[PDB]
Order: sequence, then C-alpha cells, then structure tokens
Amino acid sequence: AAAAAAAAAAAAAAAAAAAA
Amino acid sequence: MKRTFQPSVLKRNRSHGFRARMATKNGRQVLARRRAKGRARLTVSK
Amino acid sequence: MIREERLLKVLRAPHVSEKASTAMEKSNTIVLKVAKDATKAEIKAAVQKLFEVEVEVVNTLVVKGKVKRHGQRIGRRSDWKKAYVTLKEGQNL
Amino acid sequence: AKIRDEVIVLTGKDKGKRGKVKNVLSSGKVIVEGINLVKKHQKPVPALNQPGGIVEKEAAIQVSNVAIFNAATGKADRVGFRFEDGKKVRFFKSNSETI
Amino acid sequence: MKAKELREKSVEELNTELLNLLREQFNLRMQAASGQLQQSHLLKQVRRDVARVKTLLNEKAGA
Amino acid sequence: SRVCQVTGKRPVTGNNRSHALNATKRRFLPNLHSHRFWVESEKRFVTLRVSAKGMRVIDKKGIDTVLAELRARGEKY
RNA sequence: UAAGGUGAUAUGAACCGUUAUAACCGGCGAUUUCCGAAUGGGGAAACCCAGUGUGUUUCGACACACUAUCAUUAACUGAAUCCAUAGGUUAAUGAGGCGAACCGGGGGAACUGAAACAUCUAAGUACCCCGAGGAAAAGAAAUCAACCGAGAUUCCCCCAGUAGCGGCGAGCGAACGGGGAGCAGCCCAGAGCCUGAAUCAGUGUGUGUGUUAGUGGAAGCGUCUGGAAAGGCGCGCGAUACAGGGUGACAGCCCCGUACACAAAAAUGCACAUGCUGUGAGCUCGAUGAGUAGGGCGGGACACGUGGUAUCCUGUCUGAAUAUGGGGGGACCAUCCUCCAAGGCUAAAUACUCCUGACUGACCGAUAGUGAACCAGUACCGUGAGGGAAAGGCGAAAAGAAC
RNA sequence: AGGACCGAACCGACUAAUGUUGAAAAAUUAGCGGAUGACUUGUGGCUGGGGGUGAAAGGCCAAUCAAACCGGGAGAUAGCU
RNA sequence: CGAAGGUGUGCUGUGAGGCAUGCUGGAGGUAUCAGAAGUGCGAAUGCUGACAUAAGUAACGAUAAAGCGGGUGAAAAGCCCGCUCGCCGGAAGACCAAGGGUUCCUGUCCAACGUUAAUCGGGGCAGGGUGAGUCGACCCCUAAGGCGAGGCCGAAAGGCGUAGUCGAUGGGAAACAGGUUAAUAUUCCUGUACUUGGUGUUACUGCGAAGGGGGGACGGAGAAGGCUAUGUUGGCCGGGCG
RNA sequence: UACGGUGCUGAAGCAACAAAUGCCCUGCUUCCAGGAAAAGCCUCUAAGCAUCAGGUAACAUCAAAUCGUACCCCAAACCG
Repeated sequence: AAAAAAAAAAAAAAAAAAAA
Repeated sequence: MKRTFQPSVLKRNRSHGFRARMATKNGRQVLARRRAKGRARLTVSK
Repeated sequence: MIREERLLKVLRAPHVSEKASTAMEKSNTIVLKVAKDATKAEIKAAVQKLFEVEVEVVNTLVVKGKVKRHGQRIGRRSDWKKAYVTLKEGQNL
Repeated sequence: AKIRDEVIVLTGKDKGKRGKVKNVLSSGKVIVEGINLVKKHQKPVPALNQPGGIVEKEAAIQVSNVAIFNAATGKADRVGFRFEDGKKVRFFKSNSETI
Repeated sequence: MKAKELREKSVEELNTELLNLLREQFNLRMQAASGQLQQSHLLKQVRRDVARVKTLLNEKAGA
Repeated sequence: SRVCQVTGKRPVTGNNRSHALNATKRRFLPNLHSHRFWVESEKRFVTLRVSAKGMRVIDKKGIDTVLAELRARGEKY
C-alpha cells in the first residue's frame, strides 16, 4: 500500500500565434 | 539524449561537500540551516 | 600478551553456515564470524591463543548486508566481517 | 499500590465471586483468576501450541474494577498503609487489621 | 559481584578479569551465538560483571 | 586594516549629497601613509600605517607614548 | 522507591528478584568508539597516515599518553652586524566553535508611499557581520529650568499628533514639563595620616530557606434499568480535598491524584554566618583629563532634509583657554542664571523566549492546530542551497475468529 | 607536406518523412556533412547574476535565461481582473 | 426505558428555518435570556480530497517472426527442459571503469509490482554469497588547480598568496596460468615464481643529507622494417562413411 | 547418477604460410606549432660519525596491513 503521486505543470503549447 | 543528471561522486563531494562547506561563515550557515531545520540527508555521501 | 584481550575479543560467534564453508570444512580450513574490527594479524594471533588451531594467513572480507524486512520502513542489515581462518595443520585437530 | 490478593471484585458478572490476584500488571491491569475468563481461540501450530480447542484463558481485568475481600466482611473498607515497622505496612483502614 | 569485587585488591582483580571475559564469557558467547543451549539468560550477567571489574581498580587508583 | 593605529580610525560611511541632493554611500577613509618614526629609546624604525591627523599626535604627545599604547591596546607593535 | 520485572513496535523465549543491597527513580561518579570547533598531519563527514616519549616484548609485534592554531605571559636561544634587536625553539596559561530570539556596535537596501518619480519616505527597518550578557546598553551633568528652583541613568504612561521640520508634498515627529515604576554612588590622573579600616570580588566553611527523588494523604452502600453503572431511584457519609484524569455510560466517598501535611544520600540556586585572599576605603591638602574643544571643509545623529539653525557624533585641515578660567541656555553679542567635558566603572526598575516546570484558555479537535497527534522535517522532489506531503480511532476487554 | 580528397569509427545536425494527449519535455528512419584537426572525447580543474562566458544568437550558464535558482524584505504594489 | 449526527415523514412559520416523530446510531447534547465569533458558500481556469466523464474507446513501447512436444502445477501462447526456425555478431558478445548499491545465486511464495496471463522474474520472503604481499584504491610522488603557517591587503565577513601540504586524469616496487564455488577469482586451491621491506647471520667497506648532478623525461604526422597474438592451410591423431 | 549431471580415464598435441590499427617504437625519419612535473632510481659530497653506525652483497628468517572486488555495465541494476 505505497503511494506516490506528483503534479504536472509543463507546457502543452507548441502552436504559434495567429495574424501578428 | 544527453540529460542534466550525470553523477560523479568525485565532483559532488568536492563541490557540495561537508568538508567543502566548512571554512567560510556563509558555508557554515548552510549546516546551521539544515540541522536546526532538522534536515538530515546532509550532502548524501557514504 | 602480544596484544590486548581487547583484541582477543574480536571473535564473537561462529559462522560456518552452509556452503563454501562446509565445503571448505570438509575440504580444509574453518571460517567464523569476526567482529568488524578490520585486521588480519590480530585475528591470526586470535585463532591461535584462543583455540589452538594452527593457521598461516587469514582472508578477510567485509559483509555489507542487504535490504530486508518491513515495507512500513525499509531496513538494511548492519555490516560485519567474515574471515576464512585458513588452517595450516589445524585441519586435523 | 495495595494489590501477589484476596479480592471480591467490584464489577458485575463477577460481583461476589473471589480469587487470588496472581500478578499486577504495568498497564493498569491485574490477573484475577476464575473471573476474567475469556474463551481464547487457541490456533494449533507445531513445535508447541499443540492442542486445538477454544481454550479458556483468564484474560486480565482492570485494577479499579477490583474491590478487596476482608476477613469478616465481603466488601472492602479501603487500605491505609502508613504503619512503620521500618516500612509501609498495610491494613484495612477503619479497623486497621494489619493484613 | 558488587561488594565482592569492591573488597578485592588491585593486583587480584587484574588477573581475575582476563578470566571473566575470556573463558568464562567467551565460552558462553560462542555456544549461545550458535544456539547450543538456549541458556540465553547467562549473557546478560557476566557482561554486567566484567563491566564491574573494569570500573573498580582503576577508579580505586590501584587499590 | 585601514586603521590609524594612533586612535585607530575606522572608515566612517555616509551619503554624498550633491548640488541636487543625491545621497549615495561613499566611505570616508583616513589618509594613511606608512611612516618610519624614530623611537630614539630603542633607536629603530617602527613603520606604522598612520594618518596625517595621526602623525601630528605622535609628534605632540611624544614618541614613547603612542608606542606605549598600541601594544597595550591589542594591535601589533 | 519498591513486590514484582527483563524500555517500544511485540510478541515470545530463557532467567532474575519477591518486601532486607531485584526492578524502578534521582544526585554524584565512571565509561563516554569514530566523525564533528576537532586540534599530531592529511582528508571524498563518520576515513587514512605519522612523529616523539612511557613501556611491554614470548622478541614477533602491539599498546597507552602527548604532539594543532592563535593571544598573553615566562624561560631559553639568537640573524643580517661587534652589539642589540629582529627572529626561532620551549613552556605555562586563556581563547577558538555551536545555538533560537532579544541587546550593543560596524555595515546597510529596494519595493513601496508621495496616486508618476529624483529630495523625502519605506528605515536606519529588513538583511549581512562582529561582540557580549542574562539582561544588555546607558549612567553620576561642561543635564535642564527660568530670574523661582530641579539634581545620575533607565523604562512606562502622558505631555501632544502639540511645538517644529517638510519636493512646507507625502509624511516624520520631540522635548521642556508632569505623574509613576524604581532608586546607591564612586574611584584614578598624588603626596600624605591611621596604615585589610569600609567595600566588593574570589576562596572558603557553616546556618537558614528553595529546587532536583519522592511519601503519606480523606469519606458508600442498597437497589432498578443496563453487555457492563460511575446513570436513575432510595437511604447515608467525608471535606483546609467537589482541581483534573483514568476505571465497561455522566463517580466528591472505585483508582491515580488532590488540598493539606510531610521528606533528602548528595549536588546546587538564593539569602545570611563568619575566617582568609586580593580590592581599596575613612580624615588633610593638591590635582581636575590637547593635537583636544572650538573653528574652516565634508557628511552623519538630533523630530529638525543647512534652512535663520544651535547642539551632539566625526573623516579632513587647523587649533584655544586652563577655574581673576572654561561650557551651555537653539542664528549671534551683551547681561544674568546654571554647570565643569575631553580618564574610567556600576545594581535596580525594563525588553525578550529556543529551552524547563506548573497552570490556565468563550484556542483548535484530524483538509483544524506547527509543516508535523501516526517511526516528520520523515517519505518524496531538486545537482544544490532548498522545497516538502500523506497517513489519527475495532472493541469494555483481543477475547484478533478454534472448527 | 596538407585546418588536402573519398570514407567507417567518432562527432555534428543540412532534407524529408514519422511522431507531435509521442516510444521519447527534441527522438527515430532513410538520406546528409565533417573526419588526424580552428578535431573530438574521458577524467579532473577554473570562471557567479549586474556577473560569467560567448568564431556573437541577447545565445548559453542544471529540461528554466534581455539578468538564473532559493530564502528573506513580503501578505511588495496593482486606480487592474 | 436511547443524546448528537445520519436518514425518511407529518405539522408549523413571512423567511432564514423550527417543532414532533419513525428507522439508523451508541453516546453525549443542551430550553431560555444574554455575551462573543475562524458565523452561513455554486460559482474565485479557487484549494484539498473523493469519484465520474470521454470508454471499456485509445494504446499495450519497435517491421529481430516464432512453432511444436514434453515438465510442473489447479490453471501453460508467453515460463523450465528439449527440438527445430529466425536475429545480432566492432554486438543485441566478452572484460572493466563511471554510476548504482544486492539489483547476484539458491530455496520458497504471487496480494501488490512487471503496461497482459504468470507456475515465472531484477517482485515479496527466507537464506546464502564478494576472500589478494604482487590487481586496483588507500599508499609513495607529484600536475593543472586548491587549501594555506608567517605575511600583505581588506569596515568586518573576507581576498590573495609564500614556506608548506594536499590534489590523478599522469608517474612509482612486483604473478602468471590452470583447477575449483549454486553463484567467487590474476585474490581461494594447485603448479611454478616474482617483488619489496624488516630483522638477524656473515663477509666486505667510507658512509652520510629539507643538499649537488644526472636520470627519470616524454610532440604530431608519416614511413617502413623486424616481430608476435592470431588466423589459413597442410601434416599428424582420433572418429566417420552417409 | 537423483537424470540436475557428476567421476574415472586420455590419443595426437607438429610444420608451413598469411598476418594486425597490436609489440620493438614515448623508436626512427621528417615537419613546425617545438613538444609536463616530482619522486623513487643511480651517483657525488656537506654538517656529522668512528672497532661503532650506516652502505653494498649473500644467506637465514620473518613481514607485507586496510578497503574495493558480488552483480549489472551500450543497460530492464547507470541518467531521463
């Protein structure tokens, strides 16, 4: 009955802005 | 690919050492902190 | 004395448990749990005085334990030394 | 402490019933015999612990559920120990028996 | 024992104590340590007697 | 260090204040010069690093009197 | 202190002791590996190596002690250079480092506020460092007052958001005086006179009281419901104790305690007893702190930003008098009043709380409270510095469910 | 002989494709370039944040970089949501 | 002779809600009036924790294919054994560093853990196991560099650095090959040595330094020769004739 | 033999040829960029020592400690 669970915070962005 | 963490006990010990943080006021305050803070893994060295 | 009874205190217990020390008991030599104290010479002078088994070298070897019991806090054994006594002519007596 | 004892026991189920008090235990328990009775389910296992039966085992009862037998009375009338003979010597206080 | 040891003179206790330890505790400490007789109670004492001998004599300053 | 050794003046500190009043720490250091004074009562040189208010004191109070001091006061003769 | 134990998860085995030297608890002592200020040298924290003595020695080897550095002192030697220092060696002392906070000194912001923002503010805070003590520092007027007088310092509440300062913006913000808390003054800069004489200090040794062990310490039964009574009902009793907790449901009289009354081998806190040790007093007459105070220059501290701006601190350059004299009383002079710096020390009142004990709480009750009631500064996460959880409860009793 | 040529190792990343809640917080496959040097890499060592380093891009300095990270000022401040 | 809370209903009040009560529950809770609050929650991409949802969907980690027959076991596509088949082979093999830190081997057990099944395993639980004069690290010696007595600087902290002393990745004395453990191995054993040091015995003799000199002691590229590991072939020997 | 395998025994065991990036060779040649150090080693003396002691050689004899060493090691034990 061990437990280990973290939280994640890293980006899912890769896509670039529209119409600058 | 080449990652961050490549260990080397030789370097760790002689760049994050107990006996390498033992000679300056500031590298003394460090010890002081993790002991009255109770933190007791130290430098992680045998 | 040639050296203190402090170092005639090293032997605390016999280890001859199982193979390679049963194999090597039948074949030759004895083996015995020796402290942790770290020498050869005071050990060589130990199995002589204490006992009277004749020896000629000692082989010394740290026994570094392994992780063990409880998932409620994972533990590891205290270390010691095993020494192969290395009987000279003591294997007959 | 005033209890190696002639009790009659305060608690019900046990109320006028007697026994020796074998040993006084550290955790505020004692052993009274014939009246702490539990029906301990002995499990049988090798190299002793051989019989398989729901055995009876005097468990251990509290030490404030004891009340003390007296010679002339079933009840207790409390114990003073205060008489000096070179140590505390007991007595049921309020007739100071020397017991 | 306690006072037994306490009334013994310096020179005495010195040769007694090699004995206590070795070959009056040594014999126990090996046998027991491999199980031959589980007279386990014997270690506790002796140890706590070989302590005594080393307390005294030194602490008596050679008396 | 930058002590007079006659009176031992440490550098005071304080703010500049400009013709539009702009404070900024800047350090007021004594003068300090190594001068070889002549004991004449041991007849040797006692090069001491001393200021130039300091020097005036040594001449006015007398050689073997500041040399009395310093040694009595805990800093190197 | 005591009839029962062998700390805990955790049982159990073997045994020990049974009121009188077990076992339990305290004082004192001993031991206190190795690392760590760590210190014989070295070093990747918990390791490696060595010198010199005192030995032992079965002649093989193996112990034990000392050996750091720095400050001071003493002795010994002793260059360049006769000399002498300088230096070096040695020895005897004392120090070093670790702490949470408070305190004094040294150093010292920025965000922010000013609706921006630079003077100002934040704040001389935070923070770093150094130093020390149980309090610290400060302190026996070159302090005020106002034509009367007051008389060391400190701290509290005022005075009073006054007076005043102020990109007169924001804001900062006293004192004088008043009431209290709490109160002791003294040396040296020198000759005496008597010559431990007060007085402290440190050594004694004791007397008292306190603490660190603890001990004793009161008075209820019947009955009904109930798994169980400590609840209900009925009849009693103790009270310098009805504080609390525990015991099978809510117990003054069931138990541990409790007030109260006792109790110390020793070791120490506190008063006082008095020896010694050192300290220096008490009367005469002298003394009254120069590279200083002022002053020029530049800053800082004063509520006060140089502004009309004293005064105090002082880095720079000068540079005065010597009690028929000097300082100050907020530009400055005069007068008048009042005081004697540049030598030094000092209790208390007051601040603070890591830690210790005892108690208490309209504080919490397990997403709370500390992060943390449970093997928590842990597990984990990070190279590190560091960051940093979850997870409490069967039951009255393990009787933890034989078969 | 050669910062020579062709090209494994080794290093590096020019194209495309596949991936792109992946097999993987930058890789894989087929091609590609360099290749005894201004090479490349192991071991160890050295530069510190207003600073380094930089055949130079504001790149890189622990998956973070036009001023790292961590603690603290600090519950900064936010007329803003 | 059944509190709170939970969970249902009736009644009731303008409402917030209250009251009565059945079931659950096994103990505490509190009229009234007044006093105080961490005093009322649906929303903060709130926070923590629980459990959904997409869904039994996606995927199941290489296009280096496995197949059979036994064995055990309750259960075999995957495991063990055996026989084929395929794959790598300057590695997907072997030795070793770094790093890890028992993951090794043996015996047992399958909840959880392997992205399945699981009799299996680097899992759990027991046990066992790492052996050196010569190997390597300590060690001797130093390198870049570091720390640094004295010292000079610097408010302090500290900074630098001399004499020193550390610091490998270099240099320094020396063991090889069989045989052997369930698992070790240049270490144990066996065979055959070598190295250095101490002491002593003997002989002989000018020995002696934080000292002097020499020697240690060295680049890149290229170019052969000489040589051997080793390989190929034949010979030899053994076995074989489909 | 238990069917995991263990013991008992043992023939031949040569030659030629090809070789390596390995060794001789940290050499040699050559080239311009001009290519560690210290100690051990050997040797000379200084202060010093004097039938000594030390040095050198042999022989006899003894000592040579402590840790790592398992296993993985292009990986399923390392890093992600």
